[PDB]
Amino acid sequence: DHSELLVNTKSGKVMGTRVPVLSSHISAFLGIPFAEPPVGNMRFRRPEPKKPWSGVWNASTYPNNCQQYVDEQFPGFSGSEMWNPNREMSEDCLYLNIWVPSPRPKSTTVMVWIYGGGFYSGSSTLDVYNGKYLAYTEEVVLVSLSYRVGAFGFLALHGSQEAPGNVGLLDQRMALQWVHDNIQFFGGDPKTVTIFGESAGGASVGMHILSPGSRDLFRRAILQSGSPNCPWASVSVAEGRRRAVELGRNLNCNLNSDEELIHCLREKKPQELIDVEWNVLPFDSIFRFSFVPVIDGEFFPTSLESMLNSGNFKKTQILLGVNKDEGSFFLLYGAPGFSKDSESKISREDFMSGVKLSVPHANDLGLDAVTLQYTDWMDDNNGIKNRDGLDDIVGDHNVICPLMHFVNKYTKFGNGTYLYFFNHRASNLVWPEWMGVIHGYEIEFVFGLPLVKELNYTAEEEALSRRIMHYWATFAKTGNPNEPHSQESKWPLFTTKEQKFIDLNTEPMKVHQRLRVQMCVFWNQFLPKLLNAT
Amino acid sequence: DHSELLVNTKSGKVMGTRVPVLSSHISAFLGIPFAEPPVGNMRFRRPEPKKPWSGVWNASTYPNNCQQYVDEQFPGFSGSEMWNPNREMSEDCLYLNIWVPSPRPKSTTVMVWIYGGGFYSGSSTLDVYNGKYLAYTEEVVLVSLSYRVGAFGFLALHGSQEAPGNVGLLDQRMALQWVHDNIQFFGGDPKTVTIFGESAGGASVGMHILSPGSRDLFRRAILQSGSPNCPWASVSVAEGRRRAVELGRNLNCNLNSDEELIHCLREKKPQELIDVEWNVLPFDSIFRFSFVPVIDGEFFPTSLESMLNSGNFKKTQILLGVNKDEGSFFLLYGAPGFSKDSESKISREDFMSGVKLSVPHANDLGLDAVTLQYTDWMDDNNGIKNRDGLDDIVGDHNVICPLMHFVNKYTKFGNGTYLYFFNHRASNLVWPEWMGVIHGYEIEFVFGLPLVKELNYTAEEEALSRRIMHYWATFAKTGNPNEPHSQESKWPLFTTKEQKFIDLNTEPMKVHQRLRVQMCVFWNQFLPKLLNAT
Ligand SMILES: *[C@@H]1O[C@H](CO)[C@@H](O[C@@H]2O[C@H](CO)[C@@H](O)[C@H](O)[C@H]2NC(C)=O)[C@H](O)[C@H]1NC(C)=O
Ligand SMILES: *[C@@H]1O[C@H](CO)[C@@H](O[C@@H]2O[C@H](CO)[C@@H](O)[C@H](O)[C@H]2NC(C)=O)[C@H](O)[C@H]1NC(C)=O
Ligand SMILES: *[C@@H]1O[C@H](CO)[C@@H](O[C@@H]2O[C@H](CO)[C@@H](O)[C@H](O)[C@H]2NC(C)=O)[C@H](O)[C@H]1NC(C)=O
Ligand SMILES: *[C@@H]1O[C@H](CO)[C@@H](O[C@@H]2O[C@H](CO)[C@@H](O)[C@H](O)[C@H]2NC(C)=O)[C@H](O)[C@H]1NC(C)=O
Ligand SMILES: *[C@@H]1O[C@H](CO)[C@@H](O)[C@H](O)[C@H]1NC(C)=O
Ligand SMILES: *[C@@H]1O[C@H](CO)[C@@H](O)[C@H](O)[C@H]1NC(C)=O
Repeated sequence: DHSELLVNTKSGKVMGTRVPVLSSHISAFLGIPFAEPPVGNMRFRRPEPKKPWSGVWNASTYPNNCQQYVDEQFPGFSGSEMWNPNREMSEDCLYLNIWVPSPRPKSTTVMVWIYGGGFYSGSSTLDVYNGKYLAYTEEVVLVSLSYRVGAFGFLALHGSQEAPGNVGLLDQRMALQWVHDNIQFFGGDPKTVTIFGESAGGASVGMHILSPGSRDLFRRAILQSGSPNCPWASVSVAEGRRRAVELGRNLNCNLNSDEELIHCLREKKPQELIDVEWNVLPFDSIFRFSFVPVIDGEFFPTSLESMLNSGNFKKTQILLGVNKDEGSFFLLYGAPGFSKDSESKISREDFMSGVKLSVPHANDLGLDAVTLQYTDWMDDNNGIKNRDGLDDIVGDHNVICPLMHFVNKYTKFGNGTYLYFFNHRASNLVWPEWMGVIHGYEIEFVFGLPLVKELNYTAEEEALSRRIMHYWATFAKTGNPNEPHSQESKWPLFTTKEQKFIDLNTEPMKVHQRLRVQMCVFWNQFLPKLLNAT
Repeated sequence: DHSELLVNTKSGKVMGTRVPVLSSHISAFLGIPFAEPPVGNMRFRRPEPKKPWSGVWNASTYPNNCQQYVDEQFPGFSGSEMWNPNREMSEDCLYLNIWVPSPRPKSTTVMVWIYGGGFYSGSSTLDVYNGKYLAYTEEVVLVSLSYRVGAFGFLALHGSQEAPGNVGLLDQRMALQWVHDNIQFFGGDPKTVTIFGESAGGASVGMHILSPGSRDLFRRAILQSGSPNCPWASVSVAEGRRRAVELGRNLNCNLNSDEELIHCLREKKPQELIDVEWNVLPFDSIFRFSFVPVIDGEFFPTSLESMLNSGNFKKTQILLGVNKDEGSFFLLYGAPGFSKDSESKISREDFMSGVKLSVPHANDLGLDAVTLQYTDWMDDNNGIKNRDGLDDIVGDHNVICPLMHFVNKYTKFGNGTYLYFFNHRASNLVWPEWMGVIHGYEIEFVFGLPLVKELNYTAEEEALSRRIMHYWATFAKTGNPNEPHSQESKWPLFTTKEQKFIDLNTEPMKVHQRLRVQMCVFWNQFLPKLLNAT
């Protein structure tokens, strides 16, 4: 006992590993367990704290990834595979990873990354999530947590103690509880913890901001291209229950009682559930996953919207934003006429089915309303305009406008909001041009991959990435992304009245106001009133 | 018998008068009667052909103007008074005026002007309608007709033979019948007659294009800032009847039967009806007149829309268009916050009541839909943007979009359509700047007033006016406003597929396509579907 890679925690001793980083080295503790393996009769159950172990836990290699659907649309294509599980998949997947500056800090800023993946996929071990560039460059202790996705993490039979719903959010919470209790031994300050995540991870961050049972475990938050109120991020208990039985219906399950259904589902091998999980969503849409958080009355006391209206949430500072072309990925994967290798010019016909796919809960009138809002009537048959119009529709409706709604509601009660719009397309992007500044592609800059030359980024991209990493880290440490007395351009606070935000790219910073207001007033105010009335 | 000012017609002989024009002279026959005086028991009745007279009818001075509301909002202001009656008003007002080139033509092009005035006002004798500049410059026989307006011309008790409705349209028709029968003696060609009018006059022209009983009396048509389908231009028989009894209710009338009501109304002096006529419209709106054409099953066989859809109308060539700021006059006179001498910056509050006033038949959802379509959300509190947005709303909804609807329907079955957008603001306009290119102000150029120097127009304005007068006259004569083999820029035909139109101003001609499509798809397609659904 006593060496830089050896850390003693309230759960037992762990042994890290030295890792190289930009010509220096840091410590890494990978695969530390924070919960009991959720296997056997534990499948679908709330997680349990990991029982302490004696001896030294070997924390030198990445853990297994949770059972999930694996994307095979482009076998060999790095653009899609960099998001697939890079470790063996297993239900025994509740571990976290920590990158620690060398020599070990005494009490420094802590950042906990929550991965995205639409609540049905995701891994903490992905190369784009490697925490070392950030820990090393910003001197922050970097944590990577994990959580059950799909049915494993979200099957919901409300009322049952065996499959209550939201267990994957509870998994995250448990990891946050562990960091709270032990990050000090790794030299991290448990009083200055910032949770950040992208897409479902950004939504998760917001759900922890809302949930009373989570608010006390962290200090501040960063949300990237995701909000807890996103339309794809949560369902009612009635709906969860319906999907859970439909899932049992696909696996030839006895459906007479929750106990019967649950018993059957715990019997199936993981892959059996994954093979049929896309058959349960009851309507056709851009998004085809069924298992997500439920508004249960516990993790979420009431509707997300009423909580937002009344200020029922953690008041603190937040930093959040979106990418310019949030919708392109979803279209590529779920809308007809979009392909990876063509320019995907869209027939006015494929355009109409595209909007239906995008606003599945709309009636005809609402479908017309969306169509009119996004159509250039002077040139309604332009295939590129139809393609980009659909890109905007999907991005606005599912990511950007829900986030602008969240930010405007939050700012009214919060203690400081910083908003960004990332619109720099990476020079080395392997995805087609028509996709633009793609959902997910700001992550590589948040994690500093552009500082690794072999990755072929440009010099200005390495500069953008350092500016970004420093904004994230300065904000996590102080609640402001700006250097006190620096002489760099200032990222202003987003306020209720001015609603300022900054672009995030390679050119001189520029401040703007009311990010996509024209479209978001339509999605957040008009369209809903239209559908409630009609 | 035999002299240039003496003309013998099937109704008797008439004696004209020589009139000076741009340093030359022409003949003018003013105040020729085409119907019996619609007085006494004839009030509200269909007109009767004028009984032939013996002797010579003195046609040297302007006739009386029909009984109408007189605008007194700006006593002394020439801008409003140039539209008021300039002759004594009288129920005995069914006369027409003819300007004839000297020496008398043998068989030349004839143009018949139908005045506008919202179906409650208007005179054929106005100085802006003086036919001499056009007759002289284009060698056309120019006719000016007249017709009863207000209750006198439109009180409608459908089913009654005493007050059937549309008598003012019948008045026009009778004048067209007279021109058809006698214009040859004045040297005009009855085979080449073009009816043209502005605002209610443009609507009238279109109603004659629709009405079977009128189609045979003319060859082609020009419509200026008015369409028969304008929302202010017609009512149902049920509604006409309701307004007629409400009118009787304001004059203490026995309301037990049509005969009783009608008897009472024929008893009142003209001014008694005019004094209370603005009290009958049942809702608050920008427009406050109640007496207009009725869809009666006779003059109009069926709904204007079904007639348009099925091609039930005269197939021929049409020339029509709008002014850029069709809505400013209506706002000045009927919306709060608009004044002749201020810039009329509009409070976001005065903006909301403005839209309600403008789309009186809309529910809340429809009111929101209009508001969203015209609001710049980046700068929603800009008083000039609110002022101009309202200008557009009123102009689009009441003049421009109804006309684009008419033109697109007509062109499908017609034999040639020419479309214009007049956007030149007269250099000498006496109305405030905020009003822009005002509804009604293209008339002075159609009638060639800019050729009279003392009127203080610029040299290019005299040029624009000659180009316009020549387009109107060439089109009336041939059905094409262009000179066969000229080398001037070509005004293209408006076709179903390309929808081309030209700007009409002092700069080199410019061709555009789909005049205000973005807004008109909203007013002609979306808003209606929205209100039918909700
Ligand atoms: C965030 O919260 C802090 C403290 O709750 C705010 O600072 C206080 O500001 C008020 C009025 O400006 C003063 O009366 C207090 O003395 C301040 N307290 C401290 C510790 O400075 C701060 O303004 C809030 N920031 C935002 C952006 O809402
Ligand atoms: C950085 O750019 C180089 C230059 O093209 C990439 O190298 C090519 O990679 C493909 C696939 O591995 C090979 O078929 C070619 O032979 C390589 N060409 C050269 C000139 O080396 C390299 O893959 C890029 N780096 C990364 C991490 O993508
Ligand atoms: C207007 O109508 C005329 C005649 O009804 C059209 O001219 C005819 O065009 C067709 C096909 O182009 C020919 O078969 C006939 O020989 C033509 N008749 C004459 C007298 O030329 C004319 O094309 C129509 N114009 C528009 C714009 O619809
Ligand atoms: C053309 O412009 C002249 C120049 O201002 C106008 O003349 C003025 O008219 C007002 C009202 O009649 C008088 O009070 C001024 O004394 C006139 N000034 C001059 C210098 O003559 C004239 O009215 C305009 N013509 C028309 C038809 O409006
Ligand atoms: C930890 O695991 C790695 C690889 O599995 C191995 O090389 C190393 O020796 C292990 N250390 C201990 C103390 O077991
Ligand atoms: C016609 O009327 C005008 C004015 O009313 C008069 O000067 C003229 O002499 C009249 N002519 C005849 C023949 O009555």
